[PDB]
Amino acid sequence: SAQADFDIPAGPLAPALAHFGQSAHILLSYPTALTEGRSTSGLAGRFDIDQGLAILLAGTGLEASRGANASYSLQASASTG
Amino acid sequence: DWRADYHSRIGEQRRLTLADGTQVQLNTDSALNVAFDQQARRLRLVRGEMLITRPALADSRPLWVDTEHGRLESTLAQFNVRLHGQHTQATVYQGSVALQPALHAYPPILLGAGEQASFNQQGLLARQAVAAVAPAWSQGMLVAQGQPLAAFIEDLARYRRGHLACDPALAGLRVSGTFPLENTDKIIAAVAETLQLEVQHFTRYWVTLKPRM
Repeated sequence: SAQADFDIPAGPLAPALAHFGQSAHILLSYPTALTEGRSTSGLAGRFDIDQGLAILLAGTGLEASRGANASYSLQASASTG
Repeated sequence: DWRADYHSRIGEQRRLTLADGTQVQLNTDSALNVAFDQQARRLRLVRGEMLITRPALADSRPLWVDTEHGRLESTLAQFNVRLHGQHTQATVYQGSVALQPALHAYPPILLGAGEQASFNQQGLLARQAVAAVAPAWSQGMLVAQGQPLAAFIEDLARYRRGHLACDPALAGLRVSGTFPLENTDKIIAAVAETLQLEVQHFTRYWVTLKPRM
């Protein structure tokens, strides 16, 4: 994907994702309940948008999702076994 | 002395630079009349929504934004003003703005940065903190943080010619996301997919979001 410069401080996850999707200028759409009451360590630096979103989501229990159109979503982290 | 009238079409954002160097961005379907005189730099927001940025730093006259509901007097401020049918909403990002409701102009209500307030001619209607540093529309985006679906689609419809609605059973569903304004059809489709809704679109200018059956 493309890259963007991010300067997102640590804090509650939901406002951080509002900031992320604006800094990346992306269509990001996901269920409100999924991100309520979670937190992020933030994201500061230049990153590919997909890698930056995964870093923002570290520790949250969520991962980024994408489909056939250029939009992004979020989902509970995939089981690995 | 300098005057001008401006308007933006549905779906249009416009950048103006006023005679003093103050920058104004007009959002969709907006109308602004400007009248500078010896007393004041007068902006009249007749319809819609605008962002004032880069205020002139050393003009001796105050900057006044008036709507039918009252006056916003700017002290070096960067701020958004949106006119609704029954109130005006101001959001301050830098500096401070004095709100003077038409029928209760004194004492002014001081809004500092990170504050948003709605008022009518009578006075304040709501007031809250905001973390935004600029309105999302001014960077070509809509941003929703748990916004009720009915209110989200009211906002999005401002950018489109046709009618956009949701079934009443859906009116409070919370919308979260960021949405580039470049393609509003994509916004509708993405929100409907996230909320597991059907998009009824039987005539070009009438779109209803409905429960999946």
